[PDB]
Amino acid sequence: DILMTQTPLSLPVSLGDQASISCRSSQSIVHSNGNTYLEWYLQKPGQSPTLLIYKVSNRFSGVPDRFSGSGSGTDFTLKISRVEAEDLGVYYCFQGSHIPLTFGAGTKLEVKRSDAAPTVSIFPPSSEQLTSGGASVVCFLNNFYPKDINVKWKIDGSERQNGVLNSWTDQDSKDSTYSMSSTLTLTKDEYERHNSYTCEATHKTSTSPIVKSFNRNEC
Amino acid sequence: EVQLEESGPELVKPGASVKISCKASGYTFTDYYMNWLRQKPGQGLEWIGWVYPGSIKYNEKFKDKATLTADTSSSIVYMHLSSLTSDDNAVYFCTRWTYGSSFDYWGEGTLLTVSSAKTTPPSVYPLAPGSAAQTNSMVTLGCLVKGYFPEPVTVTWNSGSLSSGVHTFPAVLQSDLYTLSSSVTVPSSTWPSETVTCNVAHPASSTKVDKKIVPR
Repeated sequence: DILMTQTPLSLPVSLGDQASISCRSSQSIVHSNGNTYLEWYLQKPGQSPTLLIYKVSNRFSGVPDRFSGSGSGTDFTLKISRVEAEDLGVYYCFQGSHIPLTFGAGTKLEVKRSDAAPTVSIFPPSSEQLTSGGASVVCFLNNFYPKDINVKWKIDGSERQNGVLNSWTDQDSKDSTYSMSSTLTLTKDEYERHNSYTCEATHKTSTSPIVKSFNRNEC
Repeated sequence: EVQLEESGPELVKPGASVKISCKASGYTFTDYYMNWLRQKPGQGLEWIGWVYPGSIKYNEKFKDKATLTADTSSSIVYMHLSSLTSDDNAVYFCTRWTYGSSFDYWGEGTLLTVSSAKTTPPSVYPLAPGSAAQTNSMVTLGCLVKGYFPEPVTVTWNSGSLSSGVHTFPAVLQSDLYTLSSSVTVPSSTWPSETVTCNVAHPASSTKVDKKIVPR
């Protein structure tokens, strides 16, 4: 199959400035007829993809002239001369020269903003949950930027990976930050066999992880 | 009005098969191929195959999973997906294509969820700080909404009054059931002096839970 590699996978942009997204194919997508059936689609959350550009550089009807495509052979670019709010979404390049038809993995256009360290909160299990025999320890890592973050749970100083579930918000429309929840779920019995619970967040905004913890035998 | 109208969302049990339709209107049905595409959540589009009368092509990856049929009389095509698993949880799109053109019109997508879960209301657990968080300008509270099915759940705080500082996280699957959390950050002034409650509604079970967040 022709693998379609898009770069970057996430492209922070400021409104009004230009954005370029690259799509490279693992082989030439010049068809035998000499056309290059490289297309770009934009998908907004919850909506069908929309055709932007076909045959490398042609705008589909209704696509404003701020979108242009270029490239040849295996290297293709979609350029947006002036990003507008409505352009935020996921862009996919697509090749229709070869079967199977293949798409790139998508480049999400996101809003750039200043870096923001996460506000990290850790929560011991509620007493209610403990009564049910479960113990979820929750760590919120709120309002950070950029989106790349690594969370690590430590229980009595040892990394714990099983039972961890993370969820990430999309970029906040108000402040362009991201938030994440990380929940470590244990049985009440396992929970009660450990003392210290630590949510550790590594984010570009500090050189050292942000550490929140609590001791079960404290309050 | 060219339109591709797909069938509605499906919740089916593992092992079951589902038949999703894509009805075409406003153009000459036999002038276009219908292509089907999968998009798993948070991932890209994958081509499944096309269906056209006398020409059905599958992506090798889907050859054993999908069967495409076309009913030209009614200008509808179908994708049958068999022996479903949660790996098949996806939105499926149809789109049309013809020579010299591209995927210009698309169906709205059909979401498939494969689960053996029964409708289960959420357990809602208040998340109050362990009380070293009793010092900053802002306090963050949360509600853990655990063990529900199906989606969605709606979370509000103080019945929508607290709109600012709220983060409701996408649900994740944890033993066939969804878990979601929501956080709200409020001024230390306002909690615990004022009540804060997360209001969780789960329409599928007609259940609402209003959990007051009280200090531990």
